[PDB]
Amino acid sequence: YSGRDSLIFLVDASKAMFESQSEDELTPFDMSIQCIQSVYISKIISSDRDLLAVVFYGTEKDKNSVNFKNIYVLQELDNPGAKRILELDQFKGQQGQKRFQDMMGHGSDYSLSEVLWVCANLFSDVQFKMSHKRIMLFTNEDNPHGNDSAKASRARTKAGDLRDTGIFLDLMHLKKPGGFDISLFYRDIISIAEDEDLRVHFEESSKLEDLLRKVRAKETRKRALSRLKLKLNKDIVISVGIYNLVQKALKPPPIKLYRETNEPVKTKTRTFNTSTGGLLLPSDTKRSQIYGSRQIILEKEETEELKRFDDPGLMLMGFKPLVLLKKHHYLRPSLFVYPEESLVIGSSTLFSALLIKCLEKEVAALCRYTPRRNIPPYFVALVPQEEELDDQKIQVTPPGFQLVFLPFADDKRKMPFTEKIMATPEQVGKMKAIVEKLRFTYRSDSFENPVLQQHFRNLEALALDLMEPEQAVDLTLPKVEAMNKRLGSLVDEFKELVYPPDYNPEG
Amino acid sequence: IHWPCRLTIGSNLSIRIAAYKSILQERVKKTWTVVDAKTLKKEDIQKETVYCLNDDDETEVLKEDIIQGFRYGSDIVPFSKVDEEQMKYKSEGKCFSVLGFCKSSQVQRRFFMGNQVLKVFAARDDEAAAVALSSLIHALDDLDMVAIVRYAYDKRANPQVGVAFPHIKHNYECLVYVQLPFMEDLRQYMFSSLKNSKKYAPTEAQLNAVDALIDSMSLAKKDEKTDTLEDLFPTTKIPNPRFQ
Amino acid sequence: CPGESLINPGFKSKKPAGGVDFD
Amino acid sequence: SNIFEDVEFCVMSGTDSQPKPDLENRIAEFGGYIVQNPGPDTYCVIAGSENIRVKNIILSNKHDVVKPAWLLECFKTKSFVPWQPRFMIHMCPSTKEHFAREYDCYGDSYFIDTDLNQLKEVFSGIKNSNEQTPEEMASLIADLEYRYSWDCSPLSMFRRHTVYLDSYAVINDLSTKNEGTRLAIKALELRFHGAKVVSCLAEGVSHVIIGEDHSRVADFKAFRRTFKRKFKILKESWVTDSIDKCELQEENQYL
DNA sequence: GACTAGATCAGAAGCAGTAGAGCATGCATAGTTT
DNA sequence: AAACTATGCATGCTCTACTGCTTCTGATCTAGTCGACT
Repeated sequence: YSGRDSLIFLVDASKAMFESQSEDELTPFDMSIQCIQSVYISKIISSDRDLLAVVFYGTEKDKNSVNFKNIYVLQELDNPGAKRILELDQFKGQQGQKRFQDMMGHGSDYSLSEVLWVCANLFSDVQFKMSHKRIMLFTNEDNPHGNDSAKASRARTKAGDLRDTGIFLDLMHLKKPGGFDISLFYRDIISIAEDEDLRVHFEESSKLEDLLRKVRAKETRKRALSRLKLKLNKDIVISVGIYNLVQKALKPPPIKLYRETNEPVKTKTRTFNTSTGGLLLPSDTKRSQIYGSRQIILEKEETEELKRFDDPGLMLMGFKPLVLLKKHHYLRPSLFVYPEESLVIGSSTLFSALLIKCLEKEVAALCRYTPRRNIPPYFVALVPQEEELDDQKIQVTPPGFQLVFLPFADDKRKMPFTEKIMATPEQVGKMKAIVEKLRFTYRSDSFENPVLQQHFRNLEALALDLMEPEQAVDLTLPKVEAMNKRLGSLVDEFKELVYPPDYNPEG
Repeated sequence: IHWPCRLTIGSNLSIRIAAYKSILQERVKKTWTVVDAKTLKKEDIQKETVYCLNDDDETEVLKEDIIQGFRYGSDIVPFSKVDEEQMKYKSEGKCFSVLGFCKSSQVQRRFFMGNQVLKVFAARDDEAAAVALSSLIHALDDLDMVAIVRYAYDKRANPQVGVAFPHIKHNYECLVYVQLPFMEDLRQYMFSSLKNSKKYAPTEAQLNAVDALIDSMSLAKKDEKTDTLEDLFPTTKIPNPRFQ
Repeated sequence: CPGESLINPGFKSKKPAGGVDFD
Repeated sequence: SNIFEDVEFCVMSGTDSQPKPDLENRIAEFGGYIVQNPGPDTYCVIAGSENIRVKNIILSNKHDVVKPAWLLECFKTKSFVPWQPRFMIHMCPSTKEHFAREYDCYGDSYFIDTDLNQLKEVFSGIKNSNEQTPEEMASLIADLEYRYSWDCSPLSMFRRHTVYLDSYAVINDLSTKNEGTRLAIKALELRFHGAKVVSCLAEGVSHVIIGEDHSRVADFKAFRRTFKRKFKILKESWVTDSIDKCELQEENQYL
């Protein structure tokens, strides 16, 4: 998967789309606008390098390269930004609907062939490589052309041509007074006709709920940190790739701006002599360190050369039982090692054999690891990792090796000596009861970083000039009320059984 | 440095605890100092940073006329530092709370994050706290479960969600705390399956050769008299070659 | 390929974080 | 036409009929420095909407926020108009000290007179408060009406004349309400005109009104004997004549 | 020949991640002076 | 015995540099059309 994903939001501008079934309900047009805005915000937060477009059909005015009738391309394929969101915001309400009607109009005819032609033309203009081509149809008219059959045939032919080109088509059908029926006309235009998507739907599509669900977490495409060589010995070498399945998420780096006109500035660092005033490059100056009441002077090149031990890669040392590995010896986040057949042919077979035998014998490969040049070596353990799938066969644990760093003698710290006091069985039983009362299931994606979420919310509020920032609920805060209700009296019994009458833990 | 805090389970149970850092990546105590080649003095070298605009004159601007900004899509949104502090996420610092308890199986080592391991003992010169912590540790070990907890070093430190699991030895017992990942940190990468590959399937002879290699290169000796494993190559007892 | 993220093709959709839900 | 001379202005107005670019261009052609963010040198920030940025500036007491109307007025008169709380959204401590001298805490001054519109603006800022109780508000209103020769109003012409109506068959009984046609609306009109109507006959009563039912005259004449102060019995022509003439009529002709 | 327009390769830019140094802030711990 | 100051540690933010992977752009090249000549 290489390139960018392009999406086009086709929104019908027919009269039937501007009628609300109930007074306290959202019109289909407003729902489509809200979905587009949500997708825009999600793309800005997650993938800012993607391309989006917004096109309307069935209007009175037109704006397109080919100069068709009743097709107004509101926004062409361009990276998302706050300006487009603000522009779309002027159609959200009823006054926005009036503004949209005045600007473009509604109630005119249209031909789906022209719409698809305009979409294809928009796709062709983009110069960047596009991994995905996608179009979404926000409409509530299952029979766009019932009076004319030639128009339907032309639309079918254009949809087929687009499908052959490699353009995905999706139908976000909206509520209809009568009921949407895909079988009428949209069975062929839509790229994939699901078996369940054949009955008459009396409610908006379920995909709108997914679209409205804002995702405020960055998405990174698969990439290899390094492509190194595993050396069983001097003459047996295979090629492996290293990946970081877990990586800390950081706020985007701040940028320095000028106060007067918000124009970015450039920061430069320089070093000058005090007694002469001249400028010194980072080669005239030396390095120093005061040991034993004396000064030791080393050049920069020598200082860098102090760290040269061995060439980059992994060197095999032996195999160790997994029992000897310790959980509390954590030093650094682990990495993932996978075969890489491009550099060396035959690496995959040996890697698979090693993984199978390591799983069978429950052993881990001890290795010496050197990520880059002029970096001191470390001792790592490659633990086999089998392929684990979930109920729906979606892979949850890939096959390969888990690279875990092992601490040196300097990475451990001595602990103060503390006398051991053992609790009586009754206290342990009461604590067991409390623990059982406070039991819950844990998942790796059950928590979110409050700082990053609040930062994203504040940034969006500032960019869109919203009245107040949206407040993010913190799921990491203990539920004091629920815990108190569940525990009941157990806390009092434990405190009576473990603490003297006058202890005052807080004090 | 001894770090005092209170392990809280709800709003009525609290145990005074002291936390230390057990495992961390050691660094050099002293750093190289830049000196002048001729006089060999640090007083003759001065480093300073300046800011200038992207103009032919490259006019300089003082630090009082410099604002912060961020990238929101295709445009830059100003965000002054004072406004950022006004809108920053505020939390009560120095918290050690028990979010819940979960089976040790659910928490896997491959998900461990952070750059340190914390060892939590009872407060010094405190018997009731020691009894409470021992009860908690023994209950967790007997039930084979760990505690998902929220940890914050201080007011300025960002909150973290981590796992505390018991550590019992013949002479001392304590809790071991290691950070856990957030939803953002997780990465979803898809890799092909090697078991069901018709092109990389090992043969019987290849598997036998790999088995022989694994058996011959064993780094542990199994003494049958004591039925014990002895490590022929202890990595944890090797000084770092960098400092040497 | 059920569960694929509509917003981001090629990435598996992630369920909303539920925090702690006692049994 | 350069009224301004080396003055820094920051503009952040959002939804307005005079968007930012026109104001920025006008300021630029008026010899006025324009900046996108505030700083120690700027002496005012203009914003016609209550967006997040103005809220942040308000929470930081280091700058002054002014409505766009101030600059429009400045353009209109081609002269520097002194500031006012009317053209303001927030004040830094220095401006609070300055305006606290000749401008009261609300939007009113004690050095310059005021008109109807200005007083309406002052009253708009004031918010409703409920620290008072009916009787004490009535007493304070009466004292105010007496203080400044303020008893000449037509709608307050019955402020000091409390009237009790004989619309109940049994006195001091709320369950004996009658269905009087003229009496009920006459009492309602009396109350609407400023008179005080009490359903319970207490010592505070001052005047008594009895309809065309003369059977109750003896009861009232007996009750008033025990009362420390004796009320007066009047007929319906008195109230009608008083309303028609807009001035109180002598009870001697209607006793 | 010459032009124009298609398709192929290699270097530079962007980006991600790591390491080193400095700063600031906060806090704790221990030595010296009165 | 109490207050001030030297020393150290833990953490967040920022400049600066360096290495590696991926994508975009400038540069190096064959087919179609018109024209020149003989």
